[PDB]
Amino acid sequence: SYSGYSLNGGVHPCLPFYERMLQCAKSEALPIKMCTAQTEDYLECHHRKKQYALNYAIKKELNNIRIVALPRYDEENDTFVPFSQATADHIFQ
Amino acid sequence: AVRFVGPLNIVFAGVAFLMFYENNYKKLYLNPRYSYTMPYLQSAKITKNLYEKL
Amino acid sequence: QNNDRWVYERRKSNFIAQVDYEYFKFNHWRTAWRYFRNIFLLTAGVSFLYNMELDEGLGGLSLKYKEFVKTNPGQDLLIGNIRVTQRPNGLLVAVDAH
Amino acid sequence: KMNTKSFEVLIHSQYAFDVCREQVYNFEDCRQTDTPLPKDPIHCKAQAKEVLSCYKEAEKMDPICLSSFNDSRECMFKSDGNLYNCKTWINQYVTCQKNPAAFAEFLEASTAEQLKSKKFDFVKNRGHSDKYL
Amino acid sequence: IFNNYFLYITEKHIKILNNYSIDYFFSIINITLFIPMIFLSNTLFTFFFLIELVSCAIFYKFIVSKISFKNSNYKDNYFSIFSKNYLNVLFYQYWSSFFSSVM
Amino acid sequence: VYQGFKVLRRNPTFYNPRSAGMVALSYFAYSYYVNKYYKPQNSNFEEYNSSHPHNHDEKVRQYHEKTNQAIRDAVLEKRAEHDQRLREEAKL
Amino acid sequence: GFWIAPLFVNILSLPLYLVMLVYNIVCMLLITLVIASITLIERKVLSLVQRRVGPHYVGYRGRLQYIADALKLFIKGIVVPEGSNKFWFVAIPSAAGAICYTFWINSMWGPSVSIFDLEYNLVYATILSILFSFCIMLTGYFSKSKYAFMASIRCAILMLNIEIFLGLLVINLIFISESFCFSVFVIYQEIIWLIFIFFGVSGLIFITFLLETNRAPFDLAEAESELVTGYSVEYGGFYFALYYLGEYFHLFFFSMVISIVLFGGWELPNFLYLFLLNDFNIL
Amino acid sequence: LQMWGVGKIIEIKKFMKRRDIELKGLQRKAAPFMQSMNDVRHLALRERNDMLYNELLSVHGEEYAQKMQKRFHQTDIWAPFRHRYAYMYNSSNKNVKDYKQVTLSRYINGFDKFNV
Amino acid sequence: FLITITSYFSNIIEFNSYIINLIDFITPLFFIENFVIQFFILYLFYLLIVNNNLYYILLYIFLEIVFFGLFLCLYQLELFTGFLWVAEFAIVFIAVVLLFYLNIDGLHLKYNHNINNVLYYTPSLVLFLIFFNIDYFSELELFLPLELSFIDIYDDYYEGFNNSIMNDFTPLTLSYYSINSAEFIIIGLLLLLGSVACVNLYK
Amino acid sequence: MLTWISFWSLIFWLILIILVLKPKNFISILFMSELTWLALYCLSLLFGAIYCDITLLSISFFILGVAGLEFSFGILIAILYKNLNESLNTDLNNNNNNQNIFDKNFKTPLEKINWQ
Amino acid sequence: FCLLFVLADAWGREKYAQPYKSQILHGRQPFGHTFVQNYRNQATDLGRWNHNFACYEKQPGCGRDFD
Amino acid sequence: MGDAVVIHLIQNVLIFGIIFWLLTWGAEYFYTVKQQLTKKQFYECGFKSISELNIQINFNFFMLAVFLILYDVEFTFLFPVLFNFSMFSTTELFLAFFFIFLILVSLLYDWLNNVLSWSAE
Ligand SMILES: CCCCCCCCCCCCCCCCCC(=O)OC[C@H](COP(=O)([O-])OCC[N+](C)(C)C)OC(=O)CCCCCCCCCCCCCCCCC
Ligand SMILES: CCCCCCCCCCCCCCCCCC(=O)OC[C@H](COP(=O)([O-])OCC[N+](C)(C)C)OC(=O)CCCCCCCCCCCCCCCCC
Ligand SMILES: CCCCCCCCCCCCCCCCCC(=O)OC[C@H](COP(=O)([O-])OCC[N+](C)(C)C)OC(=O)CCCCCCCCCCCCCCCCC
Ligand SMILES: CCCCCCCCCCCCCCCCCC(=O)OC[C@H](COP(=O)([O-])OCC[N+](C)(C)C)OC(=O)CCCCCCCCCCCCCCCCC
Ligand SMILES: CCCCCCCCCCCCCCCCCC(=O)OC[C@H](COP(=O)([O-])OCC[N+](C)(C)C)OC(=O)CCCCCCCCCCCCCCCCC
Ligand SMILES: CCCCCCCCCCCCCCCCCC(=O)OC[C@H](COP(=O)([O-])OCC[N+](C)(C)C)OC(=O)CCCCCCCCCCCCCCCCC
Ligand SMILES: CCCCCCCCCCCCCCCCCC(=O)OC[C@H](COP(=O)([O-])OCC[N+](C)(C)C)OC(=O)CCCCCCCCCCCCCCCCC
Ligand SMILES: CCCCCCCCCCCCCCCCCC(=O)OC[C@H](COP(=O)(O)OCCN)OC(=O)CCCCCCCCCCCCCCCCC
Ligand SMILES: CCCCCCCCCCCCCCCCCC(=O)OC[C@H](COP(=O)(O)OCCN)OC(=O)CCCCCCCCCCCCCCCCC
Ligand SMILES: CCCCCCCCCCCCCCCC(=O)OC[C@H](COP(=O)(O)O)OC(=O)CCCCCCCCCCCCCCC
Repeated sequence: SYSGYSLNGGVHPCLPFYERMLQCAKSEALPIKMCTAQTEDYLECHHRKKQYALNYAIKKELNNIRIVALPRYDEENDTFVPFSQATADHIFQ
Repeated sequence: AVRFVGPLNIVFAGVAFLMFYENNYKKLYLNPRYSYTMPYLQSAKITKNLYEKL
Repeated sequence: QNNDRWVYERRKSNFIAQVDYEYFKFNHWRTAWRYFRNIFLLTAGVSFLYNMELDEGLGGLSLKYKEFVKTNPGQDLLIGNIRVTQRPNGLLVAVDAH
Repeated sequence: KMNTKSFEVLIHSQYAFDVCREQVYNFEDCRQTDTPLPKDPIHCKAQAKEVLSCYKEAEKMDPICLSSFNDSRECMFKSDGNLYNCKTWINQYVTCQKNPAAFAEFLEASTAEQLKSKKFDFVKNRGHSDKYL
Repeated sequence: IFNNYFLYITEKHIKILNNYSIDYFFSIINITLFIPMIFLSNTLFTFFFLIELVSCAIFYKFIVSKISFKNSNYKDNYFSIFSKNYLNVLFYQYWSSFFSSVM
Repeated sequence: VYQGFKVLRRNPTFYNPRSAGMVALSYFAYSYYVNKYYKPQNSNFEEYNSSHPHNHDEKVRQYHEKTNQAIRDAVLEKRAEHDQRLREEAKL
Repeated sequence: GFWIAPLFVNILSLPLYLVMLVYNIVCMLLITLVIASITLIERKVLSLVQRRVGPHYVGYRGRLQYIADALKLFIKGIVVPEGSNKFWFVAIPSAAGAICYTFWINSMWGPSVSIFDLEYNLVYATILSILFSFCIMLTGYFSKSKYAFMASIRCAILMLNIEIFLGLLVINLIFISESFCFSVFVIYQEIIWLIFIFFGVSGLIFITFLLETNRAPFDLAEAESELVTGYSVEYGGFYFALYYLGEYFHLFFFSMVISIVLFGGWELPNFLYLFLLNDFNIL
Repeated sequence: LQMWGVGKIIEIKKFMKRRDIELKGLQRKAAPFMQSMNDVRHLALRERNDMLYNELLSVHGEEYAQKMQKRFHQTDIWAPFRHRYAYMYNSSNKNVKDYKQVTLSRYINGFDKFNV
Repeated sequence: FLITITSYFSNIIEFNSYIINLIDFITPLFFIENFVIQFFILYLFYLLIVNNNLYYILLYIFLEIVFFGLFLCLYQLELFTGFLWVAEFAIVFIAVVLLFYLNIDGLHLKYNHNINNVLYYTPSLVLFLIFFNIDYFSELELFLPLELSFIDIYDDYYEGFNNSIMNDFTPLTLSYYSINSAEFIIIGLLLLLGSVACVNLYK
Repeated sequence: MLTWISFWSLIFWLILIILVLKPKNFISILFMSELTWLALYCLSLLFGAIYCDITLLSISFFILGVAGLEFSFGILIAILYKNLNESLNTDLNNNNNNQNIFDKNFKTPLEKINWQ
Repeated sequence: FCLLFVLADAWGREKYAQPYKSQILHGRQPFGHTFVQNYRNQATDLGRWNHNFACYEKQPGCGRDFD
Repeated sequence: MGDAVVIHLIQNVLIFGIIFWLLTWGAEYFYTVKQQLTKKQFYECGFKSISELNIQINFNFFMLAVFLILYDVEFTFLFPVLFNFSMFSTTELFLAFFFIFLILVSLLYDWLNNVLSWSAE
């Protein structure tokens, strides 16, 4: 069964989606066709297929030559500065 | 020149040396180095701040 | 005795002793080393060399643009039929010059 | 974000919780949810930034507080982050921070034993029924 | 209901002749008590555990099968007769249970 | 290892080095085959969400997605209209 | 230097591993000396019980008796029986020695004074004891002496009993501490030693201690009257020295375990002034 | 003796719990600021990843990139992606280090950074 | 420079777009520890295949248990590693005693595995390996840079100070005594009935 | 080289193949069955960690108990082999010729087939 | 005998205040337990959940803050 | 449970045993071993052993191991409730007592049938 607990006794991360899916299934007269959104959200939170597809696409893009240098992160101001600009915290300096 | 080891062995030694040197170089000069990972190369000073390069 | 019948009728041939001149050469281990180095080269060495060359090129382009901005900021760097341009968010991208 | 270490952040927060109370309340209200699962930080980013700015403002201390802050830091170093064991020193730091003018008389009314170097060794002095929690 | 009817017939047969021990019918009692609970299973997990318990009970029943009878054959008093039926039953039941359980 | 030599005399490296090498080579080849060819084929992520998918499975998946979206939109619109009509009739 | 530094990244760390090895060697040598002193103490205590002087002339007043016996065990020559398996005959004592010299890792000498940050100390102790019993059984089997094999079977029976006995003791103990770490017991034992709760089963605790230590009345594996010597009837020299060292290591460390889990560990007996003590101090 | 000792142990446990109440209060006082810092860092990393994903995927099309990034129909629930969920140490990590650091830091000085 | 060399006839972007597929195909992605663990598991399987001595079979089963525990430790399930080891070392001990009782000398059946290996097992295994993969989309480590993953750094301090647990048995108790208590009781009854069956089999 | 999910999914059936492949000696089959149960134990723990499923994590002790009970039954059957006069090597319990065995040879318990 | 004694004592502990009644009859379990146990439980009907304090509205002293 | 320090300590323990190996080898210099007929034969209290490698024992106490296999798991099932007994409720208390009672009844049945003692075979 779906206990709904985490691995430290907390709450399973899928519990909101599972509750929504069960509520929709109970309420709808045609749960299979009318709860597609909730069921897909639950299945996504469970399997993470879409994130794996995104990671696969990102790996292919990284293999392709399009990115040279990402902007540095100024943590003091919580901003992003272009890699071209020189900063004290910069690795190369 | 004359070599007791074969050309393939020479190629293996060269590529292995390149792998070793490139790995160490990227770990030593292209790293934030906020964590003490290479002893005797990063400083062992006492840091008074969250981020201090070692 | 029928349980041990096989051993009774087994025909065992006396050993012939010969001097082994290539025992210490470890030819089987030499063959293992040859196979290992061939596979290692063909896959890992080629992949590492190509990836290292790509990384060196990307780092060189980054440093070249970093130096180029000082001389003239805002101009895209053209090198090797490639255009290196900085997006407004600050992300350098290399695209086809043409 | 702060360039400050964890235990020092805890010590500073023990006082800052009373100066930026409205910001803390705003952040808590923003992050409130109907389930124990955490809320997305993207919604509470603004309140978090406000809280952090107020914390930056509060982290400043008078020089007279330096001795109390240092002894609290030593206590929190010798004990691996146990706030309860070091609350007395943290409480002294909070008192010095709040109305530092009276901390002069606080220190003046000090005994010979109190006017001594404070060394902490919890292995040698475990305490009384310390659960470490 | 079916278990009750079969138990009734078995009682009549036992009154006719007794070649079955009390442990045999204690195992039957356990099987009858625990086997109908399977249809109340709401999850495959509980179904697996219930069927495992029932399988243990059936293995108990097979273990308590009578082996040696007091027949009218007086020719094997001083000779060894080998019968492998008991081991075959136990072996096959045990390994079938193992395969089914793991799968 | 106390008495390391006496302990490692018989089996320094392997008992059947040839078979150990065959095991290693088979494991390497099978991992290569799976990861590079077989699992990617089953995952079918090469043309995922492509605007012009050339794969029948991807086309079917996109058809399912668009059809479900259309069904949800139509039913939501119809339910909104039905609720509005009921509310209007209530105050009469 | 810029282009030479990468070559030494992995070369400058080997001295650190050497230092770690040196520290481990020092700890193992010190614990070996402790066990040797324990053997001398055992001889002297038995001498007191039997009203005799005991070791008195190996070193002035018998101060170096353990050193002498260790050196003699090193010196003694060893021969493997022809019928016995040469590989296993030496492999088993080597594994036993490795396990016995690994025993000391699962020891605490303070609130967190342990070489490693281990939590499942009781699990480690059980596993190490099972491994040592494995080694004893294999020793008895591969030394084809019938007496040694019977000693191995006796060791198996002792292990069977120890499983349930020590498991039940640990089950009762964890019910209070709620952890397998030795430290968590002392915090509860500060006021009263945990042995007071178990005072009724004090006899069973004594039985458990003796059974785990393989001391009388539980010296069945090494019974020298029922069997010639026991599992070591065909082992001499340092091969037998290793088994003796392992037995004494187990004795010492299980004595430590009992002291920590039931007798306050490193807490003084404050229960002797319980009536006069105050539970709070409010100014 | 058994009954009295069990009672005494329960007394000790309840005293520990009494002090745990105050420890929890102090931890609550310190919680909001550390949570804010952690959230800001988490959002900074998310922004970097979003920029990288947009740059990499926008070549095929803005709609394609949006479809790839979108994961949930209903966004009222936050479900971070994880390859696995931590179990040991109350879903925490004891050794936030490399294996080499974990081995060496127990014997060699300089690896620990003295968080005070 | 590769860019300079390519610029004479094409662009580095095009050259990479053409060669990167082959580079990825020939790129080996793995960690040394994972490779070692998996190889030793498979090698122990091979040793089990080729060894008929019961004592060595038991030794290799024990080593397989050790390597399973090592994998669990690497995956950070240390508590389950310890429980597995304590539960199974006793089983191995009892197995050694059983081997002493039956087949003490260690002499085994004279069996030739080559005949069946070439007749049925090698081709059947080849077909099964060719057509068997249940892993749908799981990705290896090193598939993407570790710097892209960020969730593991997230910490929930509110839940942390609201959490009072101190042991790693909380899921186990919530399962055996709260949720799966039905199966817990079924296991208890099963063990009792199994003890009865064992006694009857002894009789 | 292989993801843990695929590795464990494959090695479970590989262990079953080994169990079937090895010569049928009851003790060896019992050891292989124990190994199969432990493979299921590891696989269940892996999936429980992946999916944050306390039920999958808790399946560990259920598997341990079932394996223990089956091992007890196997020990009893192996001991019962003696009283039933059956070789542990089951292949020797029948007269069918087997090329896999070097020295399988059975004769009728007689001394002379022809008397006259 | 000990079980009967403790059960009788537990049923007699109803005289004491709510926090000191027998835990056999009254449940006191962590927030992870209580939330899942009483999420949609109309029998208890505790109400909404306080996220940052990990308790329901109707539980005594759910949100206890300083000052 | 530890970390890689445990494996490194295993390696260190092996290196330590190499020290005893060196001492044992060095000790070889202070004695000579002559070859004699019975010097490398099995010891049987001063007489030749009739049988070697056929040393089968009688495992007539196998029921104890059989029951140990079950009771180890039964005891292992009790650990989580003992660890988290501060969280006990009516259901958990009832289940723990139920399980302990089952263990006691199984032990009582074993005692009644007298399978906890040595038998003729
Ligand atoms: C024992 C201590 C170490 C154990 C752990 C070691 C690390 C983990 C295991 C790694 C695999 C090691 C296997 C070596 C076995 C060698 C056996 C042998 O000598 O066989 C010779 C045999 C026999 O030698 P031969 O044929 O010359 O002599 C025999 C002659 N006849 C046939 C006539 C009898 O050669 C072969 O035919 C088969 C060779 C197979 C070699 C396989 C090498 C490994 C393949 C995988 C490489 C993957 C590389 C990935 C790189 C990634 C980037 C870093
Ligand atoms: C911690 C304890 C330390 C002390 C331990 C004791 C040390 C001293 C004894 C050690 C050896 C044991 C005694 C051997 C006596 C017999 C000598 C003999 O016949 O030869 C021995 C062995 C012979 O092996 P073999 O081929 O005969 O093995 C088969 C054995 N039988 C016949 C039983 C089946 O010599 C060698 O194998 C040497 C060549 C191969 C060495 C191993 C290569 C692969 C693993 C290492 C890889 C290293 C890195 C390079 C690879 C690529 C890396 C990226
Ligand atoms: C923190 C942990 C602390 C504990 C660590 C303890 C580790 C101690 C290690 C000591 C050194 C041991 C030698 C290691 C070096 C390699 C040895 C080697 O050459 O291997 C070849 C041999 C195996 O190959 P082989 O050469 O004997 O024969 C091959 C098989 N045939 C011939 C049939 C083809 O390895 C061993 O067997 C070594 C065993 C050493 C003793 C280990 C005892 C452990 C406890 C019992 C386990 C269960 C046994 C059950 C079955 C009954 C017994 C068989
Ligand atoms: C792990 C090691 C063991 C730990 C055990 C836990 C501690 C228990 C301490 C003792 C508590 C009392 C238990 C019951 C004793 C009953 C004695 C008895 O039978 O008396 C009548 C006996 C004999 O009377 P009897 O009637 O029983 O038998 C005699 C029979 N007739 C009458 C026919 C002659 O009289 C005595 O002599 C009793 C002397 C008792 C002295 C006990 C001293 C024990 C000292 C060692 C204890 C361990 C100390 C550890 C310290 C650790 C510090 C860190
Ligand atoms: C018959 C002969 C009998 C011989 C009996 C000897 C018994 C065994 C004694 C072992 C313990 C000896 C301890 C000596 C002091 C060691 C100090 C040390 O290592 O520094 C740690 C210190 C720890 O300092 P650290 O932790 O601050 O190091 C990190 C430093 N930063 C951060 C800058 C990187 O390590 C170092 O100094 C670094 C270099 C280490 C180089 C390797 C040292 C090996 C020492 C081997 C000693 C062997 C003695 C043999 C004697 C033989 C006599 C015949
Ligand atoms: C020269 C030839 C070399 C040939 C190859 C060498 C083969 C060596 C085989 C044995 C060692 C294997 C090491 C790799 C696996 C490491 C697993 C791991 O990650 O654990 C650390 C992990 C550490 O994980 P962690 O929880 O600290 O998390 C680490 C966090 N990050 C990822 C950020 C670094 O261990 C644990 O978590 C729990 C502690 C486990 C302690 C186990 C103790 C017993 C070990 C007995 C080994 C006996 C081996 C010899 C005898 C048997 C035959 C092999
Ligand atoms: C960190 C602290 C470290 C402390 C370490 C302390 C340990 C010290 C160990 C000392 C060992 C001494 C061994 C002496 C061996 C020679 C004597 C002998 O055995 O005689 C029998 C045989 C000779 O027998 P024989 O035929 O001459 O007979 C002698 C008897 N009489 C006198 C009557 C004739 O040994 C030999 O074969 C001698 C020649 C070969 C050996 C030569 C010396 C080699 C030294 C190797 C040192 C290796 C060091 C490794 C270091 C790293 C370890 C990891
Ligand atoms: C200039 C800039 C740098 C350019 C790149 C340089 C890269 C490094 C060098 C790569 C080449 C290394 C040499 C490879 C030799 C291969 C020889 C061979 O395959 O012959 C079979 C070989 C011989 O058998 P043996 O047992 O040794 O007996 C001797 C019999 N004459 O048998 C063996 O020993 C075993 C052979 C194993 C073969 C494994 C094949 C793996 C193929 C993987 C896919 C590769 C596809 C091509 C990728 C190209 C990408 C650019
Ligand atoms: C502590 C808490 C509680 C837990 C306690 C845990 C107790 C664990 C008990 C372990 C017992 C170990 C001793 C017994 C087994 C010894 C190994 C063995 O028997 O091997 C059998 C099998 C291979 O056998 P075979 O193919 O015949 O060749 C033998 C080569 N060793 O073996 C195999 O399948 C694989 C064997 C691999 C051997 C690897 C040797 C590596 C040597 C490294 C030397 C140092 C350098 C290390 C470098 C590391 C770099 C990362
Ligand atoms: C766990 C280790 C520590 C021991 C903890 C448990 C202690 C249990 C005994 C507590 C005191 C009981 C006092 C009874 C007084 C009384 O009625 O006394 C009535 C009579 C008095 O007889 P006398 O005239 O000889 O004094 O005694 C009895 O009836 C004896 C009752 C049995 C006592 C045996 C010891 C306890 C064994 C465990 C309990 C099960 C007993 C079953 C008996 C059939």
